[PDB]
Amino acid sequence: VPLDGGRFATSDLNDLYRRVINRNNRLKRLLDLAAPDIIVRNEKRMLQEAVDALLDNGRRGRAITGSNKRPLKSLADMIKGKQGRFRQNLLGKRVDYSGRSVITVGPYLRLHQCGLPKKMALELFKPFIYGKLELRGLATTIKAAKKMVEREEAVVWDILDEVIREHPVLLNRAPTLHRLGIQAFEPVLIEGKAIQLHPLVCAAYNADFDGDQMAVHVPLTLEAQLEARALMMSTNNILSPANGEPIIVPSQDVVLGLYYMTRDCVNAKGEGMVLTGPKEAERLYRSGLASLHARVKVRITEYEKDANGELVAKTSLKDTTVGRAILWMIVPKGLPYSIVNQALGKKAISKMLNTCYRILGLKPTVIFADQIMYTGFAYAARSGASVGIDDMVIPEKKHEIISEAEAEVAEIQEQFQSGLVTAGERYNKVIDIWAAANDRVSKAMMDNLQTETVINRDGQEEKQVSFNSIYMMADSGARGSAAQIRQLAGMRGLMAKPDGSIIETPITANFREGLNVLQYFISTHGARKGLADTALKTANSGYLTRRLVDVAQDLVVTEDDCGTHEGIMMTPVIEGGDVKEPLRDRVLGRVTAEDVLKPGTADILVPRNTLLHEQWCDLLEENSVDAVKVRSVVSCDTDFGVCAHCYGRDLAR
Amino acid sequence: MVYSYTEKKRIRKDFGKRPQVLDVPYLLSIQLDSFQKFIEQDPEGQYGLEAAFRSVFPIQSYSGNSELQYVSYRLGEPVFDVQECQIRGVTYSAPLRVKLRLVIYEREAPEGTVKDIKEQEVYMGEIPLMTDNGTFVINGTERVIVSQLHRSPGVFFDSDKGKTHSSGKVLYNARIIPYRGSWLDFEFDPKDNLFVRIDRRRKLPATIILRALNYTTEQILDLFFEKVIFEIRDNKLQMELVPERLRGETASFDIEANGKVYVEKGRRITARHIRQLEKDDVKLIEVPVEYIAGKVVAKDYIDESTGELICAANMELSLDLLAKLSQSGHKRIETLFTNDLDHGPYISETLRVDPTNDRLSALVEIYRMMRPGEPPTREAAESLFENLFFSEDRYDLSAVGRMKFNRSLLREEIEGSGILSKDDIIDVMKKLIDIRNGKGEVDDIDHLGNRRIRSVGEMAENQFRVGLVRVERAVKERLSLGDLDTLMPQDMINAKPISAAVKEFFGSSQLSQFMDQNNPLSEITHKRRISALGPGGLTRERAGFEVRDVHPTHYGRVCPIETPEGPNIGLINSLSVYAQTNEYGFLETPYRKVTDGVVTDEIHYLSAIEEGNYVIAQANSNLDEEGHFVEDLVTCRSKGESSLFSRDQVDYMDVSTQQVVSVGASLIPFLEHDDANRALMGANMQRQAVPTLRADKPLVGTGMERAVAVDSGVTAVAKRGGVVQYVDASRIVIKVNEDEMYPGEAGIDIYNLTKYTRSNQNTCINQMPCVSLGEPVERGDVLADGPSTDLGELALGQNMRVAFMPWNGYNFEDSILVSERVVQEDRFTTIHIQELACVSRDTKLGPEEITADIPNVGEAALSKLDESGIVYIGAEVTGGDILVGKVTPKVKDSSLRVPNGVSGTVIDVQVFTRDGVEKDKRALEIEEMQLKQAKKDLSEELQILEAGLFSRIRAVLVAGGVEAEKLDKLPRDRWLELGLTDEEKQNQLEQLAEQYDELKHEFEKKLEAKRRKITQGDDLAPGVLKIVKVYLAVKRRIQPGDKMAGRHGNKGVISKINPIEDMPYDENGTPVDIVLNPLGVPSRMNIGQILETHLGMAAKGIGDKINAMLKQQQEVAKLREFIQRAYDLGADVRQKVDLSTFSDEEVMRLAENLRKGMPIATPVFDGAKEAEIKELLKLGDLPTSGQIRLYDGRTGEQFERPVTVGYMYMLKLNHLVDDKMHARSTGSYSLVTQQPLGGKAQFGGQRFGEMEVWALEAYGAAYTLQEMLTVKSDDVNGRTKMYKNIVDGNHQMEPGMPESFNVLLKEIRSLGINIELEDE
DNA sequence: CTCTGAATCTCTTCCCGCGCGCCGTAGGAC
DNA sequence: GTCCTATCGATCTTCGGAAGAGATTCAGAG
Ligand SMILES: [Mg+2]
Ligand SMILES: [Zn+2]
Repeated sequence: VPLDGGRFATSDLNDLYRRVINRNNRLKRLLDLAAPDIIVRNEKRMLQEAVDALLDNGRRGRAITGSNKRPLKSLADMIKGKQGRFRQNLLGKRVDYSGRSVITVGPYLRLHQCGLPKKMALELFKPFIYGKLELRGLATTIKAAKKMVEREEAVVWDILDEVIREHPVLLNRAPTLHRLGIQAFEPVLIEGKAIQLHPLVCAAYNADFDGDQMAVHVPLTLEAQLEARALMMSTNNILSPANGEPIIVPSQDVVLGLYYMTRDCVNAKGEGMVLTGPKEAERLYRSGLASLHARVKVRITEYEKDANGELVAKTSLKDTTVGRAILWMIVPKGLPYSIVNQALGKKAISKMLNTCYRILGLKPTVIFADQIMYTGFAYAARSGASVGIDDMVIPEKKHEIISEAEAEVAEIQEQFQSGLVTAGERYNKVIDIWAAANDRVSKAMMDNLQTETVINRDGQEEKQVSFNSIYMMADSGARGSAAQIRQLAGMRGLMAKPDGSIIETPITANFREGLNVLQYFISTHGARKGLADTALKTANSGYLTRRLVDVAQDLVVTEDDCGTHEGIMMTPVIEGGDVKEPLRDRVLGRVTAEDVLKPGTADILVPRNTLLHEQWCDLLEENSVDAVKVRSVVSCDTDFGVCAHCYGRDLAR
Repeated sequence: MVYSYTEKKRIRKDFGKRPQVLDVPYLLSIQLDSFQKFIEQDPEGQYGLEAAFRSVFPIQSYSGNSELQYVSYRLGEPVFDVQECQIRGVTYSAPLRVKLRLVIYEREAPEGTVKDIKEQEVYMGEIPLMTDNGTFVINGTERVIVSQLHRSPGVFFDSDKGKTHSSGKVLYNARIIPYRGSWLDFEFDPKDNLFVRIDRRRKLPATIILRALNYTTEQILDLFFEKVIFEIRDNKLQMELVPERLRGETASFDIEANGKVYVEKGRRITARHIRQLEKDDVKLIEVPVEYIAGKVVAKDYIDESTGELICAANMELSLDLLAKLSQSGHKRIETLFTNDLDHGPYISETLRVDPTNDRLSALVEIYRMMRPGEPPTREAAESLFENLFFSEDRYDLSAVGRMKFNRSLLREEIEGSGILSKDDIIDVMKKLIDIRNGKGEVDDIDHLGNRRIRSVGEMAENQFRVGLVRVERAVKERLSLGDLDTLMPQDMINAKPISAAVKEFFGSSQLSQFMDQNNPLSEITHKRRISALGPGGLTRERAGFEVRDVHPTHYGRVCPIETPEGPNIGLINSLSVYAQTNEYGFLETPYRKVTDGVVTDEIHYLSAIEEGNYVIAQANSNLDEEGHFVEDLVTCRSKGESSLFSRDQVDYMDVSTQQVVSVGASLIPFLEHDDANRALMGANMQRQAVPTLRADKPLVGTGMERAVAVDSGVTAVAKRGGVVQYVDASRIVIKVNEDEMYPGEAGIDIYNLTKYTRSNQNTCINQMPCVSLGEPVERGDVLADGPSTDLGELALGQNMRVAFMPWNGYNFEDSILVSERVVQEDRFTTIHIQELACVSRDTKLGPEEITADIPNVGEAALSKLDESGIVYIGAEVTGGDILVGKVTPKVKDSSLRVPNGVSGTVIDVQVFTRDGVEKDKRALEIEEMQLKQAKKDLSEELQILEAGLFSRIRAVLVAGGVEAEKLDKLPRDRWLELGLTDEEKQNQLEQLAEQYDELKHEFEKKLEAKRRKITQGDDLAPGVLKIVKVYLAVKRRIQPGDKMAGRHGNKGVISKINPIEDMPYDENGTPVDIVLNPLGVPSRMNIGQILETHLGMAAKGIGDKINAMLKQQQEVAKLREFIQRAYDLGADVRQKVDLSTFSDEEVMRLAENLRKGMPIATPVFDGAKEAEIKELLKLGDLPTSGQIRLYDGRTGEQFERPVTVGYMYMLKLNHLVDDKMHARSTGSYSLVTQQPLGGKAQFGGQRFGEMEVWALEAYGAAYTLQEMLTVKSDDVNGRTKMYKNIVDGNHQMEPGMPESFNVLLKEIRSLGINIELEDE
């Protein structure tokens, strides 16, 4: 190809074939002109050494070059590896009908939607837009509709909002480690230029919102839409593929709001009255007559689905708080209130959400998750949950704890100053005195944070769980648990040298206060190690997943039951004393290999190829079973695949 | 106390406490004094071009038997100055001219010349020059050479565990690294046999070198090993005991004599026994024959009588051998002492590997191991071996390498030759063997005493050497064969190889970086980067934790925070604020001398290996105003260890609390509080802020802005003191005062400011005045702001009023919520200037034209072109507008159209034309401009001298010799024709009218030369006829998706542009401008951002009291009282300031700049205590909790509990969204395989890359995948059938088989590999 | 006299996206 | 100045990758 003016792009192969053909022209000449052996052995060497270049330049002694020692890319350099066809153009390739933008958070989306800019939708869906303007007969054909789109005329949006009206679009970040990293959403149009993503789903992508771009793809055919809607739509993927654990796990602000809504404060406005239901609980809150975390009694009703699966509705007085009454209004009618009757936090609400999925199923769960999100945002707003430096709490015992520990370290030093302790022992004991100070500072600081709240119970003071701003965030599990708050206001503690060996004199300061220059300079030996690790690791992790999919990709589940009776045995992992995992982690949802007996003898408990779903694993936990034999894909005697029963539960379903 | 006239306009209230004894060095002396060190000639020939010339000249051929020799060099002034050069697009360079003298000798005679011909300065090349901003201009583009940091020349000893063999033991290695030439490695084999190699070639037995130097083995053994002797007298074979050779080891055998036995069999030996051994004088002793039967002999033993061998040096003895050789009369038999701990036998072991006999057989082995396939040959071998280590053409420890070598061998002196010598290698071997004998230490590799900085003035001296090295090879031959009769030096050399060498360097080297001219900080922190990469360095892909990590010698030399996280952490570092390059290139940094017990205010720079010899107190350490330490014991660092030591034990002290950081981090306030992750991301995000439209000042800073904005050279700085004569936002012109004038000059310094222009990153850079007409200015005052500055403080961003709280989730996770009030104010709008160019050529079908007569297009488009064929200035343009109506013969409308998507106002055009080619009225329009701009500024001197000279007529008329019957109405040289007599005054008149004519003739050549600069065309590339460049300015606003960041490494997209009524507002009804999320502060431990907010809030409060005191018409004496009460606030803060001396005028002029918040300094590790922020907030009428109750503008409800409100500083980053939003329906495809193009600069499709395909396969989704990688992508049929089915709305595909896979088949079948598709 | 141990050499692998920026055959002979 | 032909067939490709595995080279001996 020509480039900038009358110059051909140096198009490597044509320099290699040029080498060959020149040499061959000479060799035909010198053969027919009958040169002596030494001359033809010259040209014959130079020809063999040139065809060497053309095939796989650089397996020779040295690669040949035509610039500042750039080796020319030969054929075999075009086939292989990271810039060659197999990886660069075949296995994955660039695609039309795609676009990208910076993502930004859209709180108002229902979980299945994402907003995408009108400019992109109009530049992406063009073929479908022509397929409406001809169908309106409003444009004569492509030749006119093209112009009618270019002019961006007033009709086109009402057409676009009919084209798109339910065409799923696929959003994926990159890298995309796992299936949840491409998902489909129904688009809704936006005026701006960012892609408005749903808040809960950002966690799945590991999409942070700090300027993290994301690509979008339109699926074109009917089949690509039916696959997108049935499989990849975000509503169908509330669980992880890898472990039976939600991926909708609540966003930090949502859980902050729900924690704040459900606390009890022992003094409050409107405390102690009795109400006929959530609705007048809300009227009581919204008019400002009762505080949200005030204690109350309410009439409640709750629903249970019986042994058949049909609802029994029940009603009672409940003793609770205004905000637990309001929150009960969001829960779908089939869960027990005992799941809400407690000050909620990130673990407690994940199990809340999980139990919704356990009891109702998917379709209520996605909507309940949406409502949780909206609720948490709204009460987190009213909560005004700011952060402020007067809210960093230093336990003044910290001053004494250092002033004590410093002298005891100097006792280890004075022995050393008398030769009375060894050079190893002096060090490895001093760092334990600093550990004994550090545990004490941390414990005093967590006690002080809980200690900061005490209030008059109409007469005489009494204590309660601390409304201290940073402590709400830790105690809720929103962000920054013990290891962070310990550094913010307790002490930063011991630090490590480049070779991992521990510093003899720790950072007894904390970030509420200043580090001096040395404490700061040593602090960076931590952090720069942790960043070097990130930037170094991100290669080897990827080369690991490549090697794995590129060995696993041959498997597909391909029979129902291979017909084995063989398998392997599961127990709690008992080691180092106590059990590091229970049986219910391992065995849940495999199929039994062999008939599982009652603990004891001759009474069978589970038939010999039964899926041990949850009601079976709770039953095993009712028994004194320790070892269970189950089928495993390593033992499944299907040729060229695996049988379904040997694989067992599909974790995402 | 005094402040300069640009300080005394916004005296930043300073909270610092430590008195800054050393004021920050000019932040680019790293670069400028490197290049000055290259460009200056220096008779002490090291450093500079002159050193390189003297590295090659004199130059000669033996067969020519004549020479040419360098005498001296001159460097002419650069053909175009920087401003004009940056327009015209060439490189700013200087012509290199060299006095070469060619000397012609004769045969037979003494060498006295037949002739010698000094060529009058042969032209040698064009070396670029550095601009005073420290940047090179290389093709109009402005480029910066980052300093390299790499392993200094020297000798280095090393060892490792597990990386080698892993059986618990460690292997030791020594290297000699020259500056130029071959590396030599010595290393032991595991079995302690010693080996050597050159340049990581094959392993050789190490004595092969000592052989090659023609030591015999007997001599080698006298170089390395201690003697033990046997004397065959008083009884057969007595033995020479040196007592100290037995200690700690077991006396496993009979040694005794004469009285008390020292130590009998089986017992250790100790001091008291050695003293008894000495007191008995054990000079000879009895030992059993097993002892002598252990020995290896020192020296050669032929039988003299037969003349024939019985034993040889390092041959091993036995009783029968000892008998026959002492029986042969060799009554002194001599051997070596080799205790396994202290005297291991490694060289004898090496002589058991050794295949060599003597010198020649080793040279044979050398030449065959090094040059396999060439013949060894006695006359030929040395022409390898000497050029490995002993010849200047190929081995060279520079003066730094020799110094480091000598220091490591513990030599007395460091003025030494650059080549090795026998004893220079032997000393390395001995030191390596001492290490293996356990009596020494290995060096830490990654220590800033072993790695040295190379900067531009050294990289370019090497590349210029590569030049002279290729001229060497040409000129030697041309001289050797030449007749010497007609040749003159300009025949002998030609510039082309030098120019190739240096131009490729400055143009394209891995270190000639294109400058990040993003904002004035990013200019500087780039000019002072330290890079480990590039030529002679390591590589970003090929290093690990050993070098990325920080090291204890970094303190004060390299900033630990400011490194570009990502694939090259710590392979790039930023040279710390105060640090400096030593003479040799090692990084050295200033410390205060602690003299006995007082901190003396004198600074000594310490390199990284001077530092370990002292104990140095941390910068915070207090003093008593005499200067004794206040503390009785104090924290110091010492040997990388740190601990507490006594008062008056300590020996040096840090110079400043800023010493540990770079400017990039030194600008963060309250850095004392931040996690070093978030310090790092802060100090990296500051260098990306784009200059906003109306930039001002950070309210909380560090007082480093007053230095970054000035030293970065981008504010225009007053070269000499004077008074402002005129200002108009394009020119500023200063009547310099006569106390700093040069006597013949007009005395007037213009400053033509640069206006709207593209930065290298497309942000605009318009300088604006800060002065007023008639205002006085002093040398070094800022006259004009740069981009991102105001009043000469750095000012990247805008001091936006932020409150920390959740808001319905719009600021979830990280996002920033923003009020419409900020965008309405044009707070963050920013101007992006693109350059588009239309080239035109003398193509093969014929020459192009620029015209409006374009074929196939009507006035519907052409309405914006003028009649010449270029767009009007001030045309506002959009996609597809024709900017330049180029056309090609045989007529084709190829014309410059504005690319898709972009839009803007055409702010300027430029036109460039070859020689011998016609202009047009847009070239004449530009000539009219530039001529007039030169002529005006010249006239404003000629006018000033004319006025002075006519005064110099008038005054000496009017004062005496008056002729003023009529005077001032007349032409003031027609004043000569008045009738004054031939007394001296008429001769003064005649002479000073001739001085007036010559004053006209003076400018009569100066303006001609200037107009000749403008009249000419330009040095176009071959093929082009002319080029025109057209600039589009876009005023981009701010919108969802744009990125903003704080200084603390907090960052977000802005997520919604909320209308004012929805912002929270306070109990006074002012809404907040931004709502940040709180949870990021504990979760990422960057709580310094809260104290910036509170101190920012107080900063607003003082302006709030001042603005009220200016709306109310308070008298200055009350106003001065409040301002003074603000500056004196706090503890014993460093600064003192007396508004009593500000003359009221300047008190109002000060107030008029505080009236939007008092600016504050919080120097990095020395900031305000909390108790001083509270104190300032109490001086304002503000709530000292810092928090305020807020209400929600959606309802007017109160928020529960107050929330933080205050003035953070926020930067718009250059990652703004419309520069990234992209989408493609269909368009281009690549040629080799039909997959879509990739880009925004091309209308590309996103890569559905490898990992996404596994992601689809992991759903069941097969049809989606089939589509994505065929129909949507590659199948040349199917995509056009798909497109039509979609416009038909059929929703069906025909999938085929991708053409990229057919490419593969042919690319395999283009090997002799028959791959084929198969049927069943 | 070469058979199983071990020893030195080369070959091969090293995240995914993305955006800029520039830079892009020579020398000799007719 | 343009067109055609060839590369260090009279040097010196960078030491600062590890690894990890194989092909290919050598011990102590039956
Ligand atoms: Mg991110
Ligand atoms: Zn099976």
